[PDB]
Order: sequence, then structure tokens, then C-alpha cells
Amino acid sequence: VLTHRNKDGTGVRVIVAGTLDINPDDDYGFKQEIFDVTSNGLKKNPNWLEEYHPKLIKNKSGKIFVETKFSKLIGRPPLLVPGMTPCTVSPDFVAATTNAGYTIELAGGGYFSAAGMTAAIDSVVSQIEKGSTFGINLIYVNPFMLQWGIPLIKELRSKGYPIQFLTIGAGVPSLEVASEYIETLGLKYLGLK
Amino acid sequence: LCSFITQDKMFVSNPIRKVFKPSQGMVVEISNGNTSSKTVVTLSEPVQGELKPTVILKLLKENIIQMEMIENRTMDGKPVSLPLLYNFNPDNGFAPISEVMEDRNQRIKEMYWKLWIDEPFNLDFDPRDVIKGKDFEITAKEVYDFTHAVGNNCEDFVSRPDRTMLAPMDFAIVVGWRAIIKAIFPNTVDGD
Amino acid sequence: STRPLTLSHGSLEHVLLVPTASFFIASQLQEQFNKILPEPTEGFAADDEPTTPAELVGKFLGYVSSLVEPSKVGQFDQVLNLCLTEFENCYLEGNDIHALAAKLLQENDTTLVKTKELIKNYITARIMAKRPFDKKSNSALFRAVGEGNAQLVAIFGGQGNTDDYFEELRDLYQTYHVLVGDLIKFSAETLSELIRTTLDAEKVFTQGLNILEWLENPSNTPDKDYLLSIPISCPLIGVIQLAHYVVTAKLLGFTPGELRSYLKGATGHSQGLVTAVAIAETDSWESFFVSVRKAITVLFFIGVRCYEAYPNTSLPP
Amino acid sequence: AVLDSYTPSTNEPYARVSGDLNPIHVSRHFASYANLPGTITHGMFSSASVRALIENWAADSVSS
Repeated sequence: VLTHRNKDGTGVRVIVAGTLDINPDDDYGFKQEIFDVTSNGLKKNPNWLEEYHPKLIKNKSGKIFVETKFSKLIGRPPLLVPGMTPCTVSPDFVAATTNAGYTIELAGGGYFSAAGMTAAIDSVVSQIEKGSTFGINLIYVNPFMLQWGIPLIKELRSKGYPIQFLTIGAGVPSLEVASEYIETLGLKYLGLK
Repeated sequence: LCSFITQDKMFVSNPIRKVFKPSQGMVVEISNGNTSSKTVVTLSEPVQGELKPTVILKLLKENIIQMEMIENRTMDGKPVSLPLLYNFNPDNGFAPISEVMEDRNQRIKEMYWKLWIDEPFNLDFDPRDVIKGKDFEITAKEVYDFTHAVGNNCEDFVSRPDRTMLAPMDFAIVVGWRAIIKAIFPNTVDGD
Repeated sequence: STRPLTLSHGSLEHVLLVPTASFFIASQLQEQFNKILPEPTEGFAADDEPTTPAELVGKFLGYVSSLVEPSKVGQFDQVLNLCLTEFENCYLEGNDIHALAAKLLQENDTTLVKTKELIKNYITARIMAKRPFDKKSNSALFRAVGEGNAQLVAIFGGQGNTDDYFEELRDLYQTYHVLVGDLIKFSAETLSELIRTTLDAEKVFTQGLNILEWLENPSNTPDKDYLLSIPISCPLIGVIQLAHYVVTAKLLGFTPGELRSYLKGATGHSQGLVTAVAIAETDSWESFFVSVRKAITVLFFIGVRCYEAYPNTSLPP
Repeated sequence: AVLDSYTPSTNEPYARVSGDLNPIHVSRHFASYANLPGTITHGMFSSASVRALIENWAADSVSS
């Protein structure tokens, strides 16, 4: 185990040969692997360099993309303008940035009621192209915004709004609070800070 | 595999994915799978006992996915079909498939018309104009069929010796159905 | 060669003398059997519990039978045939199981349900032990009718004698399966045909006529209300009657016609007339089935056509 | 009175008599495309089915 924690990310996989126990992490392996017949006896630890190697890849229109776990999902460059209050509040700039083909988070910080943000989200949509998308940044330390916001988001997705991810700033929700966001809101992915 | 479709900036759940969701009895036959432009997946389900084509998925000219949605139980036994059209576009990796909206309600209306209305497909009525139906003679057996269909064992509707057969007030719907339903069809009353 | 073995329940024993190349498999059965027996209680007076030594032997007799086939040879064919002979020789004084059942009712611990059990067991056992019912039996009635101090007349029943007619068909199918299985299945199938064969017969059988199904899974049997309406109740009643004829014939050691010969004549009441006619047309087993076809294919048409003529309608509550 | 009713095994029987060939009630793939719980029973059936109950028990089976 000592040598294992020395090597971790490099694809070496230590097996403790003298103890038949169980590792909750599969960090390493115990006496069993040395003898197992199933493909269950051939485990390997991950090499991050290989596993998470950046790559390039081509559109049919022949665009090039920096292929990573992220962009592979989102279908755009692995780069984003994070939600920012003064800056990302403007529907104009979130449109422009998203129209330039990049992921941007509409700042919750600048809105104070479902109605006022509904105003912007609809402005953003008016300026963004067909089939395009953006996201919303809400603050945990602001239980008021979080109270008209989460609903406004869910009510909006139900109507089929192009807002397909939520990021939460200022803190990480608890398991039951997060689980709520995930299953309740119709979101493609959730962003934690 | 694409989870979502597009409709005018709005994102719907993928209808193709929906319609092909597994279940005992359905059978999918992909033909010419290895060459893209010619592939034709075909869904066949048990319809009134025997198996039959329900859905037909292929490409058309100019990158247009088509989901032929087929109804086998029709007015004349000759299957009718709803042409659902989807724009495929590889430049939007995230939402390649979007639905051709221009005239979507019209296609759905046209198929309902063939199933309900024994007339020519004309959606040019004034919603304010009276709709005349058709004359309708109540056969003794149309009544037997209807009563037994809804399960109405009233003796007033069963042929008995020395009594004329009566028709259930329910039967009014059988007579007026075509005159009534026509009323939701005009173009000025555009509905899905 | 004999080596003791006890069939056991509560305070009820039955000692069983066992052959040599046998007491092995015999004891094995004895043990497995002992497991299934519900716990003894207050003179074994429960519903699963054998009342008497006789009933118990029938129990074990039926358990062993459950593990045999007539087609392929088994390893218990040895033991079964032996327990048969010891049950016969020990508990039947030569008469019929039915005579024993009556004795067990009258004298011993009365249970109609247990009686039926005992009977199911013996007939069932015997037939699966490749040991049929072909040898004229000493029915004191049939002996005396045969001599001349008696004469028989077959009378056949009609519709409306019972609320639950279909029940009688169950008890028949369930109890004497080894004797009647043929024509139940034969009828169930031949009626199924009449319905394809016929134009709009299908419309009359609103809930279908899967007789075999309803028999197997009581759960699936339609209402008394469905079962009682003529199109299905006429044919079925007849099958019940035919079925009874057969248990009487088969169990006497007679052919259908041999039974019929002892009769001064026959007659039915209402719809029972049909089977009486058809019964007298009867000769040999091979030929018995066309006779059945005639009978039930008449009843079927009586049922289907008379229903169509005047079908029941809602009673003003 | 409180009465027990049942919807039909299939919807084809009602569709045939009534002229409502709406696939929603008969073809699973249409029902599923419209996002319904299944092949919904004809609302019209329930109308005539319940009515029959009212007719029987409230009017003493006097159609009139």
C-alpha cells in the first residue's frame, strides 16, 4: 500500500498477497485477485496521462475540436465564461458569447424575481440561434434567489427552454438538496463550485 | 441516442427514442445498415393478431430524417401514414435532429381526416358555418353492435317478438360523430 | 425376504412388509412422505390429516404415485405396485374403493372431502402403476341384472338441477382424472372446433370456451352467470353426463356398449334426452368418441341457437 | 346505488361501432408518441357504460 500511494496515477496496480480482506475503494487489491479466474481478477489502475489525454477531432463540416470529457458531452470547445454578476447579468453579452459558439452561465446575481429573470432568459433566447443553449448561475448563500430561481428553472425547462445546465456558486448543496436539483430540474448537467 | 429534439428553439424529448422503447412483441428490422445514406430501420408490431409495419425510419433528400408513423386499422383496410419530418444537421453536435415544423399540424390533421371523414380533404371551412352531416338509417344490427360494444343489456334495445327495436340515446354519437368532429378542423382553428 | 417398514402419522401406524431389492428405495419414500405429513392434532381431525390407517395408506399410496410415469419405467414402480397390493389386500375386502369410502363415512371419521381424497388416490395410483381396470367386476347389481332378477334403465338429467353445475365437472376431472381425462380434453377441443367451424358462434361465447383452462386454473373460471348461459352450459352438462357414464363403464370392466347392453332402455329429461340417444348408439371404446361428438355437437347447437333466439336481458332491479 | 363497472379488454370493439379510429386508443406506438399511460379507453365508452348504470338503476331500466 505504501508503494501504491507512491505511484497512484501511473497505472501500477498493487496487490496485497497475504491478506484476504476487502477494499471499499478498490484503491488496490487483496489476496483474491492473484487467483481469480473471471475478468474480475484482471484489474488495472488508471494512467491519467493516457486516460485523460487531450485530443483533436473533426466535424463533417471539418471543424476542429479539442476533445476532452467535457467537450465530448457539450459538443463545443472546452471553454466557458463562468457566471459573473455585473458581467454575465446582461442578456446581450450571454447571447453574444453563446452565439460566438461558447458556453456561458447567465448570472443569477442580478435578478430578484422569477418575473425579472424570465424577462432576460427570453431576451437571451430571442438573440441566440435556433437549437442553441445556455445555463444559469445561482448563489447558495442567497436562499431568496434560490427559492424563486430553482422553480423558475424547472417551470421553464418543462416548457422546453434552451437553458440546459445549472451551476451553483458560493457553496456546495447537501446530498438531498443536490439530488433535488438533479432529478427535479430537466438539466443536462449540474455545475458545482 | 440524441436525448433531445428541437422545435423552434425549444427542446423536446426525442420522439424516435420514445417510439422505439422496448416491449414484448415489437420487432425491429434494420436493412442496409452498413451504408449510411440507404439504411432503413423498420418496426413491426402485432396488430389485430398478425404482425405488421407500424414505423419506418429512413433518410430523404437534403438531410431529412423521416419517421413514417403507420396506422393499420383504417376505414378501408388500406393502411394510412403520418409523415414526420426531421432536419438532421451534423454542424450542431449537441442537437443534430430538429423537427420540420412548417405544416406539422396539417400533416396530423390530414391523417385524422382519412380516418374520420368520408369526404375530400378540405380544411377551408368558416368555423361559423353550419356543418351538415349525412342522412343515417339505423340498422337493426348497428344497434346490436353498439349495445354489445358498450355493454348495455337493456331489453328496449334487444329484438323481441312484437316490439320495434329502440336505439340508445348513446347512439346519437355514432350518427353525429362525423358532423361534430369536422368542427375542430378548419384552418382558422389550427390545432395539433 | 420380508423386512418391516412403518407408515406413520400421529397414533396411526401401518406396518408394511418389504421385499429385499426394495427396502432401500422404500425407506427413501417413507422418509420424504413423512416430511409432507401435517402435524397430528386431536384425533387427526384436521382437513389435511388422515383419519385412519386406511386413509394414511391411501395418502402414501398417492404420494408415491405422484412420482411415476406410465410411459417410461421408474424406480418406484417396484414400491407402488407393492403398496397397492397391501392396501388392496389389507383394507379392501375385495369390494370397490367406493364401498370403503362409504364404510369410512358411516362407521369411522366422516369427511366427504377425505373420502373423495381416498378415492382419487386409489384409482389414480392403480392406473399409473400400469395396472388397468379391465376384468368384469362382481357388481352385485350388474350380476343380478345379468341373471334376470333385475333390470336397468339409464335416466339422464337436464338443465336447472343445480346452482353450480360446472362444479360437478370439476370434481370429475379432478378426482377420476385417470379415467375421464380423454373425453374432457376431447370435448374441450371438439367444442373449440365447433366455434371456428361455425359462422357467428364466436359472438355468443363472449368470454371464450376454454374448458381445459378453467379446469386447471380455477382462478380463471368465469362467473356462474357466464357458465350457466346455455351456449356453454348445454354442451358442458352433457360432457358431465358422458363423463359419468365412462367412470361407471370403465370401473365395471365394461365397454361403453357392454354397459349399454345391461339396460332395458334409456331416456333423458329435457336436454338429457340427447345423451341417452347417443349412449345407446355406443359399442366399443374406439367407436365411443364419434358417439361423444354426436352428443355434444347436438347440445352445442341447441345451446348456441336457442340463446340467439331468446337471449337474457337486464332485470329491472 | 354504488355499482361496479369495467373497461373493455381491447378498444377495437367500441372503435368499430362508433367510427372513432383514433390510433391513440388502439395502436400502442401512437399512444406512446402522444405520451399517454397506454392505450386509453374511449372516453365515450365510459360515457355509455356509466349511462347504462344510471339507466338501469335510476330509471328502473325504462329507456324512455
